[PDB]
Amino acid sequence: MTDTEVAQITDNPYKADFPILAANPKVAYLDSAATSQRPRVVIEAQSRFYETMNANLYRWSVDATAAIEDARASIAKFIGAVDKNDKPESQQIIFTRNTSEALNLVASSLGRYALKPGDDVVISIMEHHSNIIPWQQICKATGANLVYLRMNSQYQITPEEIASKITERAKIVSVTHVSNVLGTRNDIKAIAKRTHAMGAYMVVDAAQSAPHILVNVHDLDCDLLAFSAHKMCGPMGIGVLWGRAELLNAMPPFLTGGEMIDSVTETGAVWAPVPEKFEAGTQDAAGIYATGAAIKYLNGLDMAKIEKREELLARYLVQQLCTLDFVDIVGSKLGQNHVGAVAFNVRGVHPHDVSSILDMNNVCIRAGHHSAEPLLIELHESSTCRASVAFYNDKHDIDQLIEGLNQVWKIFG
Amino acid sequence: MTDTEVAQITDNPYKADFPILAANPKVAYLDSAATSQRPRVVIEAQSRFYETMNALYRWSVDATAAIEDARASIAKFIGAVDKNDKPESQQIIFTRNTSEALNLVASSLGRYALKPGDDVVISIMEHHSNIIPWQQICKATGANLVYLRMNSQYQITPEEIASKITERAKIVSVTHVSNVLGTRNDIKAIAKRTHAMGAYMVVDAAQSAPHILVNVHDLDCDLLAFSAHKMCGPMGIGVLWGRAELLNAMPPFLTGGEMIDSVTETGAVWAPVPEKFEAGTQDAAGIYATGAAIKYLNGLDMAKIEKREELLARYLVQQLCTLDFVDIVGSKLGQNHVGAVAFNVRGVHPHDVSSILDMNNVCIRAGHHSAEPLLIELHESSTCRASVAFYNDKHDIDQLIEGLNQVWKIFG
Ligand SMILES: *Cc1c(COP(=O)(O)O)cnc(C)c1O
Ligand SMILES: *Cc1c(COP(=O)(O)O)cnc(C)c1O
Repeated sequence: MTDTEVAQITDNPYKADFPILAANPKVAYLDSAATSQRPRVVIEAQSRFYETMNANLYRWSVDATAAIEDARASIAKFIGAVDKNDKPESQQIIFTRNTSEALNLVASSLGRYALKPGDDVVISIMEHHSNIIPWQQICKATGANLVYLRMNSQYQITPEEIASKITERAKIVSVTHVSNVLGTRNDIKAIAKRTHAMGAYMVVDAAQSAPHILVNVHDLDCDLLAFSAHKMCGPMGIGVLWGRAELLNAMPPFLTGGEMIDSVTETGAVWAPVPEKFEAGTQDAAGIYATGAAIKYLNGLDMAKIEKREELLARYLVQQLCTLDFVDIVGSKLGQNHVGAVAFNVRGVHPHDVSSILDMNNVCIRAGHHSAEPLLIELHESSTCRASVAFYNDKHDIDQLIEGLNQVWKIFG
Repeated sequence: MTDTEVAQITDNPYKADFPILAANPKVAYLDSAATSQRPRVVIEAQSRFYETMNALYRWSVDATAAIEDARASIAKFIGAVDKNDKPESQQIIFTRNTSEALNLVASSLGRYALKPGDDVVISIMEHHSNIIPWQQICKATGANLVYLRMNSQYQITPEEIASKITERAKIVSVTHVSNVLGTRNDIKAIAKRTHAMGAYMVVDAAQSAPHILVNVHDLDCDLLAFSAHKMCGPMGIGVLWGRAELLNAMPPFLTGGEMIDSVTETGAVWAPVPEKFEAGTQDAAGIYATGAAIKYLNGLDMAKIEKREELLARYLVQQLCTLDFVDIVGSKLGQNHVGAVAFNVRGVHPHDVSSILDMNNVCIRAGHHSAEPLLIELHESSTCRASVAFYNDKHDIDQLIEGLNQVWKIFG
């Protein structure tokens, strides 16, 4: 890393936007892969909704409706879901609680729609649990087979592995865009091309890519894409599912009840149009509003500027972890091959000990399986530490982790 | 109504706790049956969580402790306490809303208990979220969807209860309070017949939890669901309570992270209840603010809240009855309304009534109120609905009555 690159991450022009970070200047929060800290403008936007337009034809409900629709449009534009006139395709944005529910919705609705016995559902060994178990469940129910894309020695899914596992039997392919443990960026567009050539649907878990890299559903050629707002400076409780307009109309509803209907009788019901077809009951309008505020915040900061800073932070994190001979990185030792997350272990020390000591030094990391236990079994690991970076981190935060790990070794080495 | 009762609802010792009402003194919000307004302390608790403990490090331990305190508060609020009065926090499951909890129950309890030929019994009063999940699970299991009907006084009689809940019944799911009629159903009595038939009792408490005392042990229900946003909590938080043995027997609903104990490539071992039913990152801040709403409601005393809202409902029905051009959809006795009063201005579409009322800063709901099978039973296509909460007052209701006269002047 050059003198200038290190200088760029020594400066921190973003940390002050976050009240919890400004109020706790000694704390080095390196667990953004789990959830983000909240920008002040996102917190006040949620409180502002509840104070000024809280409603579920009167004026408050009309404003709340307009605030929701503007948030759908902002989210659609953020992931490139725009029509030929750049008009955002807001009606292809479906709100959930998190990525987990969106993937449950997809596996249930798309699985019932498309899966026949003998079909193949292809996922990767890097998948988060929420992109595994809904497929275990629906495969057993439809008679379909669950197929796994494996990695090579460099934690990558090769084109040969893509063509070897995605065969004619494939009906659904659901792959994470970025691994929440390895930080590998998977070639989603290339996987989609093979997936479509075999007549299958492409689902993308973008929970770890939406906060860090450019997401464009049209350039990615995916049929469905899901992510969580709380991982990109939005509030908790809001997940997003984008869907190809024709596919969402064919897909059957997931949750049923109020607000997803057009009419109901004692014995049947007629479904509402998309996206209302997939949103049952009272939605979190304030959380949706605050998510739109998060998009406007990220837009104003420039995602290209965010990505550039987060590549440098990731490289500095991997580079500085590599100077500790008692640290084994779980993944690539090349920082540029890490988006966000860097998994590692202090040799012979359980991650629970590493994390407990690091918190005594005001360092927040994640320890355990990281909801990717099949991946860890593949790599012969019971548990790992995981440090993750966001644009509001800086060089000092990483140095504080490195100094904290020397204190871990001094105690457990 | 006595002279003191009118003076009681004339004074309003609560609405100043709600920033949107204090900032808009001219607005008469009578749509609390759709959603509550937020007390200041509930809004600040949500902001406070994100500013102070948003997350084995300190912030995560604090957020874990804050979430568990909220479960305990919610369980004690609905009387879910053990034999030592300790709240049964592990029987509280968080959803987005009542709708998702009812979808969870219908899917998980239906798969666990429904056999072909079994009866699922609901009532004609049900909200759509307590209808369609039963339509769906019945079509899949070969069960029958049976309806408890009303008498001429909008009540479910003991005779109808015994007639419809028969030996073939496996699941009974009835609303505690109608979101259109305001009728309070005898949930304890329905559960008695339900359990004698060897069936499970499910309660939609979305319209009762904010108004009347809910005690899961006195109601004898097996599962109960409600929404926090209808009881001064934030949106996005729903609550499902269940008997501990029943929640263990019930299969998971959503699957994925956080609800497991271990995972392999081909299978998974589930976490214990309630984590078994909570997949992925939960809305910890909304959970925290929901506990703050419980603390706020506890400080006001439900017995005081119910007593005030009973007076407001009586005044609303009494005043609506003074208009010859208003037809109440439901009982004409105000004490038979919990919260909600549905009505129609003769010959005027509810959309017209609501448009004019908004010009007069009156907020009501117009349409089907997500209870279309009920309106079809009552030969209505659409109605207005005004609803009362403790932070309403006599002025709000009078403003509605005056606005209704402006409606008749324009469309009568
Ligand atoms: C509002 C309502 C529901 C649904 O509540 P949501 O929060 O919208 O899911 C269920 N039952 C009754 C009686 C209701 O009034
Ligand atoms: C965090 C994560 C999920 C689950 O996200 P939730 O918001 O907790 O539902 C899914 N996939 C990946 C890659 C993740 O990192």
